[PDB]
Amino acid sequence: FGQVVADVLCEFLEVAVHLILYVREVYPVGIFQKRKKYNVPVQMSCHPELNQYIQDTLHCVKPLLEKNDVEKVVVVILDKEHRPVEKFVFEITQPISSDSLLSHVEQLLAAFILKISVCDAVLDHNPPGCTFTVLVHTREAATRNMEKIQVIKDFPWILADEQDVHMHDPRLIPLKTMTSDILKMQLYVEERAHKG
Amino acid sequence: ANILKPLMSPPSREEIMATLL
Repeated sequence: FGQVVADVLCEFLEVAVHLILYVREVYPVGIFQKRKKYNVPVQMSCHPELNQYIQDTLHCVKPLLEKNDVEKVVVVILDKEHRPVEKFVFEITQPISSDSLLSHVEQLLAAFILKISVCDAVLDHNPPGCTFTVLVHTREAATRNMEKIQVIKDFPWILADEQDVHMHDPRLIPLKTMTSDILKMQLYVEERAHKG
Repeated sequence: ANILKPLMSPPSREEIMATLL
């Protein structure tokens, strides 16, 4: 059960991240290809190392998703100096095996993708030179998690800095909320007052 | 407190340009 919900979320978050990367021009347009998921046009990256990086990131998270130990998955955008400008927070909440209800929930997720696709319509451009990162917030205190989250040796995870997180102001900009009996997730952006 | 991140950073923009036309 709770296992397949993870596969879904993992499948989702993977696309979201690729789209976010395009839409915020974190990488150039020429490495992306248009595909379709969630019966929608997306941009996925054809750079294998980048793809591998993301797959890896999300293989690791999968197992915590199953136990509903994850509270947030945040994509973070960092500038040249190395300070977080934007953040795509995906806040998760989870409450006996379905079928159509599963595809319903899955299709819905397209509402989100479509927000990300046009979000630029509401954010202010980033400065040239940005990179990203993914942070996972646990409901409980990162550490039982710590042994479990190293699913892929060679892809290790550490504990976050105050550096990595920190960012006053910022500005909150909602994007989508959804509620099912089995999954609730809200995606919004926090966005440094001065990107410069 | 509750916050994990991959040790590794993703491919830089430059690294990626080398492979494109």
